[PDB]
Amino acid sequence: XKDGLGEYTCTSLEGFE
Amino acid sequence: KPKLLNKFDKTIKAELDAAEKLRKRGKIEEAVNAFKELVRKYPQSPRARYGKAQCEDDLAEKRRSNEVLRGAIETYQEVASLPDVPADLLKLSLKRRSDRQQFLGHMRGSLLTLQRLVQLFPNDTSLKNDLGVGYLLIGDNDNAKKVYEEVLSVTPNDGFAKVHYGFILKAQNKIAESIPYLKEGIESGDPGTDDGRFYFHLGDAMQRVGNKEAYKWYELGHKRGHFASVWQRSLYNVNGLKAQPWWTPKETGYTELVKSLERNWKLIRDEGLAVMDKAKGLFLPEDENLREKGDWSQFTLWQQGRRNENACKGAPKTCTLLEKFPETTGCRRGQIKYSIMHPGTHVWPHTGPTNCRLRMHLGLVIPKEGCKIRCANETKTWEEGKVLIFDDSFEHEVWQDASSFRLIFIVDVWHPELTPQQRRSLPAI
Ligand SMILES: O=C(O)CNC(=O)C(=O)O
Ligand SMILES: [Mn+2]
Repeated sequence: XKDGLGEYTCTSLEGFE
Repeated sequence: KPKLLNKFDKTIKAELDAAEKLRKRGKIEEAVNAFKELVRKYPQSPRARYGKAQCEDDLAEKRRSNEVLRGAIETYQEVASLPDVPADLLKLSLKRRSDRQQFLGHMRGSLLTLQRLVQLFPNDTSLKNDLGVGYLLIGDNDNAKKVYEEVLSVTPNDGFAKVHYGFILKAQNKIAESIPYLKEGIESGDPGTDDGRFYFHLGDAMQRVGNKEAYKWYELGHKRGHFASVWQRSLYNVNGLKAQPWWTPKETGYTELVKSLERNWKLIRDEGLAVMDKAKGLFLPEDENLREKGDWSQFTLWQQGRRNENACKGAPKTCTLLEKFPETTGCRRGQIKYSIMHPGTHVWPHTGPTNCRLRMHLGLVIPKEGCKIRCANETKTWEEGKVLIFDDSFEHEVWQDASSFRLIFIVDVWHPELTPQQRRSLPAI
């Protein structure tokens, strides 16, 4: 997330972009 | 070996192998034209359809095209609609569909795919494990939890389901309850359990409860390549960046930003205070389960390099001031936010997601005593009108034991050693 690391994924995937 | 040919396909196995041999040989263009002809001659063929989709898949990788890949994703589904499709071929086609759907960021789509898979193969535990991940990737920890509970009621010693169950538990603040699943799940060595997320949250869970064996797991996580060190436990990292808990303004090279924050600090304060007085609703309670106790809120001007326009209408001169500094407004892995903490607040030792940012704190209202911040092995205090700079990918801890409220301004910057291309390419956090 923002201040910590409590979510499974933080980034978004966009194929090959 | 898998059984991918129904009796109908066995009557054309020769043409099928010829097309597949082209693709396996690497001649993708003419292999696509082969399977396209085969789908043309035999629209009812599941193998011809699957080979078409694999070739489209291979073509997308070659051309690096998402659009081509979305074609393959639709073709993988058509395989499922054709007559008398072998189970192995069906599972293989819908799994690759889901995998490619995730690759493109179509997580809702991958979810529907995984849901259909689970119904077609209710005894396949792996498809349930994959379904749970589908729910996690969307943020639906409730349905995800149910899935892994339904897995462990059948296969209770599956480590993959254990670590994911414990992760969901700690996310829900079930600290003590998550430790065994996370621990046992890592101790199994199952595929998918060697994930830095579980080492991270296992150890942190132990810390909160007092189990001093936590750093034994942090060290292990460092041995397996998850953490750059036992103290710097971020997971979204660019390797090679200078790593130290506390920086000086000169060390960052962002000296004009530091000067501008310190020289205009009263302006930054007053606009923050005005939002507190006339719009407390813009200050949001900390919602990452980082507090042991107390009141902690944050008013965010920038996130992921996006300017929050309504927030900046409440602190307009501060936002204008900051626009001259893309090193922070363009930092798509940090924020710009005011942060207020009231007396009686202890913040758990925690770490940020990424080592690609450095964190400036500008003191705005600092009670004479009671407030301090630890990063790694150094504890410091804030000063009104002064900037501190630490790397929040290192473990850090905060106490507010004062008589009145404490306000700071938090300004994240790109790690100075990051190149301009990395500052434009790294995915946002
Ligand atoms: O804002 C505060 O009082 C505490 N700050 C943090 O934990 C941080 O900036 O990473
Ligand atoms: Mn923090």
